[PDB]
Amino acid sequence: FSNDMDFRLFPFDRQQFVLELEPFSYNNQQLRFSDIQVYTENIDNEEIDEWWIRGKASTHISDIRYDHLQPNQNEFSRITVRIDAVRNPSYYLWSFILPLGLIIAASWSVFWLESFSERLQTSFTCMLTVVAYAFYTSNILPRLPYTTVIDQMIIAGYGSIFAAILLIIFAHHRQADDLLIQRSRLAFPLGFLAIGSVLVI
Amino acid sequence: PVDARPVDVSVSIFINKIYGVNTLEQTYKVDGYIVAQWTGKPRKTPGDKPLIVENTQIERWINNGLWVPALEFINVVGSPDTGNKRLMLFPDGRVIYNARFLGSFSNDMDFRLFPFDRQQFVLELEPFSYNNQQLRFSDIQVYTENIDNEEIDEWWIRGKASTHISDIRYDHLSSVQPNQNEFSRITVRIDAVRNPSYYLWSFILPLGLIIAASWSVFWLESFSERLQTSFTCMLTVVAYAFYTSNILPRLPYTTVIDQMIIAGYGSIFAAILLIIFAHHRQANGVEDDLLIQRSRLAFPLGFLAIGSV
Amino acid sequence: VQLQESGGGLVQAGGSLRLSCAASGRIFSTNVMGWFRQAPGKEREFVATVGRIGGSTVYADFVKGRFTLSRDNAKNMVYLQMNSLKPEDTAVYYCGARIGGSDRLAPENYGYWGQGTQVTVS
Amino acid sequence: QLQESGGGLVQAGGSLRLSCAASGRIFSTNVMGWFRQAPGKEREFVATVGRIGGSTVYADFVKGRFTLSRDNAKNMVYLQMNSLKPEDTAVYYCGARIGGSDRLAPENYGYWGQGTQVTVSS
Amino acid sequence: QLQESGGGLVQAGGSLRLSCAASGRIFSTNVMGWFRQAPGKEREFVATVGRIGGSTVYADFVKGRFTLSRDNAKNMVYLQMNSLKPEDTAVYYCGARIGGSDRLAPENYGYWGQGTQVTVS
Amino acid sequence: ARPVDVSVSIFINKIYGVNTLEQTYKVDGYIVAQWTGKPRKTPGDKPLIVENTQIERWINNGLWVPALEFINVVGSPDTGNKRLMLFPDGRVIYNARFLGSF
Ligand SMILES: CCCCCCCCCCCCO[C@@H]1O[C@H](CO)[C@@H](O[C@H]2O[C@H](CO)[C@@H](O)[C@H](O)[C@H]2O)[C@H](O)[C@H]1O
Repeated sequence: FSNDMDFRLFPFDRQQFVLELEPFSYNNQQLRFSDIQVYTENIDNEEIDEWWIRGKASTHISDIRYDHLQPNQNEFSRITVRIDAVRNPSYYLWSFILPLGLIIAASWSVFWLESFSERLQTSFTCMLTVVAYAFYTSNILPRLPYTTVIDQMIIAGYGSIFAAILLIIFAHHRQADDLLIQRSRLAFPLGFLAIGSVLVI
Repeated sequence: PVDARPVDVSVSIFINKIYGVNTLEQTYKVDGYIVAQWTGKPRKTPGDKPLIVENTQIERWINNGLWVPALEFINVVGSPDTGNKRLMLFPDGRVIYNARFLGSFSNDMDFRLFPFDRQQFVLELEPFSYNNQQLRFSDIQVYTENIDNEEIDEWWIRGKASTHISDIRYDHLSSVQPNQNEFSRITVRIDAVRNPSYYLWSFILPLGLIIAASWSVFWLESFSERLQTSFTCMLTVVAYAFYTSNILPRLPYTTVIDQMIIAGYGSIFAAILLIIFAHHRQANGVEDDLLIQRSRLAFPLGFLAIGSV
Repeated sequence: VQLQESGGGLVQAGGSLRLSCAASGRIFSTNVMGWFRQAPGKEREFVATVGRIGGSTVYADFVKGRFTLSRDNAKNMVYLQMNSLKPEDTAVYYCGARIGGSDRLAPENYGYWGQGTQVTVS
Repeated sequence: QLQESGGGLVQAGGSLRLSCAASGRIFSTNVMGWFRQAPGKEREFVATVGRIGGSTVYADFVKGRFTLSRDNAKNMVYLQMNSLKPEDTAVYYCGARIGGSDRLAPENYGYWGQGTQVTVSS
Repeated sequence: QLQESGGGLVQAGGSLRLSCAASGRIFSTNVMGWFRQAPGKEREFVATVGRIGGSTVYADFVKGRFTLSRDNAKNMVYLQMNSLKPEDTAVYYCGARIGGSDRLAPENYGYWGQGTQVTVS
Repeated sequence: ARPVDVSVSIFINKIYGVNTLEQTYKVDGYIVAQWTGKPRKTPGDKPLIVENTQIERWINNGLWVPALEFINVVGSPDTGNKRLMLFPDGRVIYNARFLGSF
């Protein structure tokens, strides 16, 4: 069954699974739905299930009027069922988001190295570590035509490491002093989290 | 001794969704309904009201002499999945055929501008056995989905559905009676543009940061540092190439993203050459061409120059 | 996005009205707009909105072919031609915009409600 | 570059044989298609080769009167027109398919020639 | 922890209402089921809820004589037993399903209660 | 009694879906088979078209429609519409759409 599904807030997305039923040949002058009842599965423990069903099943009985079709014969009776569900973010928080945070955070440690050469070279290994991680994620997470929450973190990582590379070069090649601005070990994680906050609007 | 005019068939096609694009096979799935309406032989019906004949009961009416011509999808790949089907038989001879279908359709698709490509999804309809002297299409109406917000959509529809009615003349029909080798054809076209948001923010942007960062090797102080770091840059593009391949669609040609990957390889490789050249150019041992090593601006500009073409 | 309803008023049983909802702001189309109503004490209930497929329109079970939804995408408006009114139809008719989800009949999937237009049948 | 010819004035029911000469970078003649445009009206499709070998696509108004032939060696295509009518009076162009997937859509054709005038009088 | 009650002595043909109080991490009473064990015999299934809404699974000897209900408010289940016969004499236990893929399998139940004796003459 | 001469035409719309490991590929097209059978009566003594499910009815009554097998097809091909044109003089033209893995 198809429906309008929005996965942008993945892995914290909620979905409405819908069933729509209608007579194929008989309009509501010949066949009309009088009532609809829905019975679902009895759940023991939801921690093992991919989705969590929040609330009872909603139902509707409406009329669909078709322009392309005697008078009052262009209207069909329709049943609609809706099952509201919420994804289980557990797996994605521990195996995907958390390791990605330690990676981004770990990349902030380049400011604690005591040499331009060491700061700029280790940054490349950090960049390589985010790319290696983007493959691991894409190989498991679902395909979509838009970015998710995890995709934005990955982009944030790319931006952090790239920004740090520009700061490492500027500090060292602007003067001949350098080590003092490299004492931005606190200023960088805050600017990232600062931007990281305005991204959540 | 006077011939009978052709049977006119009015057609309405309802398109629910177009999805499941297979880039290599140049196919796509289409779910919808097809309605065909013509006037046949007058007949008796219960209470002289329109009669509804559904699914397998249709074949019982065919066996007893009801005429239901086969309409074939010219560009459907394989037998389409037919759901419910219906005949509405009127006393005056009118017949309305309504059926649900899901099929894989083929088309000419060019993805070289990916992810900024534009496609034309088509359905071609034609009677399987009756020529345009026996059966012709008189008109074709197309209806499509009412889109709320296309932001979450893989494809962005542009314009209303286009339609054509035309005659297909075949040169290899055994018998050769005058004007008996042409068939009526319906063509419907849906125009769409790919939503490139996901590919811009997750593929093109990081690749630009990776290639740009590779230009920082010219800011390292020792030749040994510039060379060994380039190999980390080379390894970073290879890593990205694998991440690309595993997600992008398979194609027999390079896309925009594929050319950026190639451009990063060349740049990094060209830098390895420039690094080695400057350090051995003077062929004396003190090769310290800092002037060319000061191409931290000229190398990105040389890159941007070659890419503009 | 801002919506403003209009066209209400008083009418006797069997009369007629034509409600109008003007959309102002960032809207992709009028397909996303739907009519609702709420009588005193009763929940806000769905009335009508466009269907998923072209040429189709979704109507509440109580419409019974009396109301008809129409739109002027140019003027960015939707109209609700109400005929054969009855006392039970008295309510405040709001105008919502589908904010997502796949339940056109669900008010929870609508927002940017207007101030509402009062309709009363005697 | 495309160049048409064969046009001319003719009485109702007469014939013409339009010719299109291709010069440059065209793989074969399968790409060329005949169009026409009358004063005021938009340019419309007339004929071109079909997808599968042996088939040819004609506009609904042709009604078997016109025939498309080709000479892949000389890189030319001919439109043998018969039983001409006043309604066939227009400028007949010769275009080359670029891409897309709609042999009948002028939007997917380019490299139009100057055209050739066809006039049918009574 | 689970605790049974409601057992006792009843005449052949009489009724009893067993009760099972549930305490602890139990989101719903669906996981609970009834069992019985006579001296010398193995613990045999009696009743638990069905997978799909509205269904309940009963042992083949029940034959419509027993009825499992639940009071999610008090977080409890009840086994209403009617038309009791001497064959039903046993200790009736209350268990909680702790995973597995077999509602009728004692192996998939833990947190058993002390049991409550049912005796029919 | 001489053998029946069958003239065959094959239209190939598409060749795609190569499977390298299994050494297979997909082909979509039509197969036309013409041959002359026994003379027969038809409505108005004109060429008669029989489509799909009605073909079987004719075989039961005596019509000879021999099965032509794709030697190198993998599994049953997906046969779409199929057709018989029956002439009073005995000519038969069998036409059918097919998609198969070869
Ligand atoms: C300062 C150092 C900077 C280094 C810069 C290096 C930049 C390298 C850019 C790589 C570009 C690759 O671009 C490549 O273009 C060629 C030639 O058009 C295309 O080539 C292909 O298409 C063309 C048509 O255009 C066909 O005629 C040709 O037979 C086929 O090979 C490739 O499909 C594409 O991949």
